Amino acid sequence: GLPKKALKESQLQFLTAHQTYKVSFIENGVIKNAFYKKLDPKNHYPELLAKISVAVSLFKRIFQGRRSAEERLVFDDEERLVGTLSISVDGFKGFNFHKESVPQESSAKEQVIPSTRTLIEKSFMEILLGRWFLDDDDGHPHNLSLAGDIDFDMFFYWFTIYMKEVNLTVRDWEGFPNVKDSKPFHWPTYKNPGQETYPDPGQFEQLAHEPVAQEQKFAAALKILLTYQPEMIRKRLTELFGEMTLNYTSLDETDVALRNQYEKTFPHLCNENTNIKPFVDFIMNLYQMHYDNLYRVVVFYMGCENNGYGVPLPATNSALYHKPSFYKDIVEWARTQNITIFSKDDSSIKFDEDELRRRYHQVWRDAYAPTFRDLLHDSYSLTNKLLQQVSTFHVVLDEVEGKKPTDDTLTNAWELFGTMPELSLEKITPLISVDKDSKLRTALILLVEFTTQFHAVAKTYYQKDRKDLTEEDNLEFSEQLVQLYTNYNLKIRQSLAHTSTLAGEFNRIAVGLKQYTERANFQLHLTTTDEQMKEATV
Ligand SMILES: Nc1ncnc2c1ncn2[C@@H]1O[C@H](COP(=O)(O)OP(=O)(O)O)[C@@H](O)[C@H]1O
Ligand SMILES: [Mg+2]
Repeated sequence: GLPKKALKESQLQFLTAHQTYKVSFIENGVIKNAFYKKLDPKNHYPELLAKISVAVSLFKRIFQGRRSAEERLVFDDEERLVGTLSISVDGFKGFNFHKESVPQESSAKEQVIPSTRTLIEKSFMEILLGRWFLDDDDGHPHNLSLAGDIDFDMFFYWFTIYMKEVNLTVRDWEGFPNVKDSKPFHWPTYKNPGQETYPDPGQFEQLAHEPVAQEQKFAAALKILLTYQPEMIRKRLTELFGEMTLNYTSLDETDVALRNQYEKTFPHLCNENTNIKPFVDFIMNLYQMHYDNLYRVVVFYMGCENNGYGVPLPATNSALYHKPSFYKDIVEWARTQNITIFSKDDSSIKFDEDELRRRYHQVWRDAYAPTFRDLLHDSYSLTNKLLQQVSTFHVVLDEVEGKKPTDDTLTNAWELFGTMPELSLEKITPLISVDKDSKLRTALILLVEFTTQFHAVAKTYYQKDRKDLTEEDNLEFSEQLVQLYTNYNLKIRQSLAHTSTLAGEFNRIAVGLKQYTERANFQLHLTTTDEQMKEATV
């Protein structure tokens, strides 16, 4: 029939008597006020645009909670879509236009036109990041509030712009909220809409300068990454859509030329074959694009000395290690939301703490992939210089580089690691000359065994996927690197003692190996406190 969490226009008590009406209705034995929008296929907001706006409302509520209005699908009495709903956000006072009045109580206009310091007290960075995460184009004052956001009819700008009139880059993650590569039309930092109108836009521009605002931005990005439990989000979306198919053919009701625009511009997403498949599978496959994109930017971020606006940003491997409270807060916020807005929901669509832990374990592991690729690449490069000085034919081995951190085809972290296909003890022993042992001949054989074992241990631990990622796997990884360091660190740097730049090059590889063999210990990281980690570095 019609979805479980869908309503019917006949079930709505209008409080008045786009086409926005004020509405109330009954839910779980209590009334819930809301705002009603009616489908207008001939004035934008078609069926599949309205159908995407309700999925966005759910996606956002998973990591924002009550700060993102939940939307519903409303049908007529004959099971035909007619509009969408948007349950009122408790404590929504919206933002002012420069043409509207300026309240005379300073405590009431700090809610309508907020001061940059009051935005940090009310955690508005979490909201602005969510809009940027899903490429929102309508970040104009009335769609934003000091306690949440409500309007989603202009989300997924890269795929939805055609019914009105993804590339999240590291450069935007650095100087956020001053987005510039990702170009919205309305944004709080903008002074003039279309810059790449708020009465005081500079109040939002300063959030990129304040360091406390950047910590809230990181805590927001980590919430988006860790709350993502797809196994439930698929179940919860079917509560709002059921077996509804994608059905992009409904664009014919608006104009057949638009359907032709979509099947020609996006052939891999909305075609004859996908048009009959569930709308859930379509937008989930569409959401994972944004997730993998935000995952590449944040989890692999390696730091910055100065944003374009004043604050230095740490590498996420250091931010997670130095501040273990980030994860401890997401776990507390999850249990809170489990007994808050999910109290009446079933156990099978609640935050699973165990799954949330493995997710953080992944983000922990993958957040270190760069500094372990770097050590393996530095360890590779030094094995070549030794193979040049010891081999008869001055053999230099080629290194297949791994995919860059911003390549849009990158999903898991193990693809960041380069490989040396011919680096094997069985393949290098015959290449050595019995005429060039300055102790460099014994160093090559050692540094080959070292780099092989190193890469082998990284592989076994980085190929474990999230569903098979045991906290013991991180112990195995750490217990071997510490065994690797203790077995080769002395013998190798004793065999390079007589060299100059060649020895110092292995000093940095060993020093880094020791440091990040301990910083990466996950079981030990979960027992730390922000203050314990602030005094352990001095
Ligand atoms: N859940 C909600 N809570 C509070 N106000 C809302 C909600 N949904 C809509 N509104 C009101 O409706 C207006 C936005 O309606 P909508 O049609 O969704 O966006 P737009 O009008 O920009 O297309 C805002 O001015 C807002 O005050
Ligand atoms: Mg709108």
